[PDB]
Amino acid sequence: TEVKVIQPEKSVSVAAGDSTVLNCTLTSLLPVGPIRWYRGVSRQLIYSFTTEHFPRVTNVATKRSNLDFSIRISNVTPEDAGTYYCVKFQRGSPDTEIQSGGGTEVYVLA
Amino acid sequence: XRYSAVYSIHPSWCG
Repeated sequence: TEVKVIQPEKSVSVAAGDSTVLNCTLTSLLPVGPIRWYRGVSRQLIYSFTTEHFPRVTNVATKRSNLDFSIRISNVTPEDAGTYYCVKFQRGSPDTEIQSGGGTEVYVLA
Repeated sequence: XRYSAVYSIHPSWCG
C-alpha cells in the first residue's frame, strides 16, 4: 500500500514555442520527502517540490490538487525533447528515492 | 527559467 507516483502520459507532442504540461500525481504525501523531476535516468534535475505547504490562506487546496506535482515547460525548445521522470524521495540525511513515475517523453515539433 | 509548477500549494523551485 506504498505511495505510487502516477505519470499518466507516456508521451507528449509539442510545437516549438508552445507550452506543455508534464503530469504527475501521487497517491499520498507520506512519507515526508520531496518530489523532483529529472530528464533522463544520465539524469538532470529540473524541478523540485517540498511536501510542505504555503499557509492555506494565501491560496485563492483540494484532495487532488494537494497531490498534483505537474510541471509546465514554457516556450519549448528542441533541447527540451527527452524523457522526464517524476520521482518521490524520503527525507533523510541523505534523501533516498523511493518511487519513480513511468516517464513521459516530450516530442518537440519544428 | 521556463519551468514552473501547475499548482502553488507546495513550495517548489526549478532545479
